[PDB]
Amino acid sequence: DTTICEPFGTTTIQGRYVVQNNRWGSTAPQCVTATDTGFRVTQADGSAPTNGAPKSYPSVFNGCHYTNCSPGTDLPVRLDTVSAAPSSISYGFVDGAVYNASYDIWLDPTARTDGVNQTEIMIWFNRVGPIQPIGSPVGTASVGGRTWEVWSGGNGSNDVLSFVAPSAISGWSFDVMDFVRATVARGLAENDWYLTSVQAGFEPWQNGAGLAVNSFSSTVET
Amino acid sequence: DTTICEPFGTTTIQGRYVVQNNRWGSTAPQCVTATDTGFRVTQADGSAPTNGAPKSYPSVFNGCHYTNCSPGTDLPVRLDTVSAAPSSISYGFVDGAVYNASYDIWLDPTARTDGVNQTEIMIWFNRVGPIQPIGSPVGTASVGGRTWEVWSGGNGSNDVLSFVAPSAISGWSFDVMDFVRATVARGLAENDWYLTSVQAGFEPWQNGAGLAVNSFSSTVET
Repeated sequence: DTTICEPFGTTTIQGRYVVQNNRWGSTAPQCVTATDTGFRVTQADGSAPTNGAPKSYPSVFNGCHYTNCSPGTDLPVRLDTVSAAPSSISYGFVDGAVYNASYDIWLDPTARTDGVNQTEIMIWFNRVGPIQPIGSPVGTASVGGRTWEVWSGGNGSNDVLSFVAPSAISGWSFDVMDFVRATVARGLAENDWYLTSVQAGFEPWQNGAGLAVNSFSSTVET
Repeated sequence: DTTICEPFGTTTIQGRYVVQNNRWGSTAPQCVTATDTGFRVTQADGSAPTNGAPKSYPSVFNGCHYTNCSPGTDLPVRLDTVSAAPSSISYGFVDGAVYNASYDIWLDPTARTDGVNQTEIMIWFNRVGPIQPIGSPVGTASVGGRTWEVWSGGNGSNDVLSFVAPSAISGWSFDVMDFVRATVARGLAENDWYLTSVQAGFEPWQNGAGLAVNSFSSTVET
């Protein structure tokens, strides 16, 4: 295991994914501990107002996030060359934090390895507390066999389309291209765009220690 | 509950799906009992050689199968009008039968309510015994977040593309359009074809009593 408390510290797991503390929105201590198959939040002090941004987005990812590219990633990859982009996750939840458990999937018109990507897809697997996605609710959508409430809006530097689960999903295996297709269908990407990263972790607003990504996988079939 | 032993007997469940005994390939008694959410095989005598056709395909379906259309089905529906075709299943398996647990998804160029449909997609959720799909193995494919061995061939009256699970899947929720897209990608359908039925059940070669479809759902989002 590797513990990271530096706000912008990262490490690699399984020779392929990057674990990032990513404590961009808080000044109180936060640490993650990378394990063989994922990571756990081992400290997450402080509270951010629930009507604003979260404290951070501790997470694990395949792909390129602001110059940081996981070892041997196939991303960024052009979407029309992808037959499938399967991803799986096992989340560990705890009862005394205000947070969401979410994937952040980034798409762009260029093979972006750095800088803000054009469109962000968010998949909320769990939500505890009076928090809500960026933008406003636009109705439901069936993606991957499950029903989601969809939100769309612009978070500042870019567009964000969120798919929110009705109740907690602690583990799932799915094709990231299903959500990409739903995004293309809403006019926020095109088929010849690039998938630049697939990330999963938590956005905590209050506490967060104990939350974990027990396992994660993300590949691309071309 | 409703018991059906007539070879070609059917009934409806939940006001929307058809349960069919469909004992087309055996002369020995076979009965199914339709329940509130699915059906069970309650008798399935006889054995068919494992290098040939199975005895039958007792199953539940949404759509139109040889003139028999489930109550209020949205099928046949044109594929380019479908945003999603979610389906879910809970299978009950037993240890002394030779069989597969499979979905049969039929596609055609016309809004077919009767007669042989052009292309059949088979999804094998479980396989017990020395049986194999129609045709020959053509490699693997990731569909819906899971990995499948794919087979293709022509069964007599039409083309068949099968996706076989590596080990038993007792319950899953998925989008039938993911498999349709993989079929379109292999040249066995086109995007403006029709989805004419989504069926799930078992193909038994030896015994089969005790096998069940505990629950099934199949809808189309347009």
